[PDB]
Amino acid sequence: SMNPPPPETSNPNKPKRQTNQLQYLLRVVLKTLWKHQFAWPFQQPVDAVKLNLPDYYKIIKTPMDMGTIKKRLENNYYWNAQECIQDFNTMFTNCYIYNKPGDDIVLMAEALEKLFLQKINELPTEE
Ligand SMILES: O=c1cc(N2CCOCC2)oc2c(-c3ccccc3)cccc12
Repeated sequence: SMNPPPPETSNPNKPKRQTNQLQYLLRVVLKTLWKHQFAWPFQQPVDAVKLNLPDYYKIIKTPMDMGTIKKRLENNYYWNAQECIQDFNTMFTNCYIYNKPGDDIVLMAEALEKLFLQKINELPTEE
């Protein structure tokens, strides 16, 4: 069994921009989610080999996790906040697609998403 390569986190051809919104996404949003008691499964890509989930990457074709998001924020991969917000949403929706309502991992994702949306409500206006 094999895992796919992780999502891209470095590309010198992709234009980059540091914005106050992206800085908030790293300093407030990512940091707040990372320390939550339910963050740990989401801090790195799903290792479907070690978890014995051989169909995972047959169902989830846009993998995303907060370890990748952290790297993208810390390595200035993004042009805008919407790209980063989309990554968080991809992570949550993957979990809801692959698993059943009320499953433990779904409850964990939902707790993180509730917190994420609360933080997004305070996203600062662009400079
Ligand atoms: O969608 C997912 C399904 C699961 N699975 C299926 C249910 O049993 C446990 C493994 O695991 C996930 C994990 C994870 C769970 C436990 C340990 C490490 C990572 C992290 C992110 C998403 C998923």
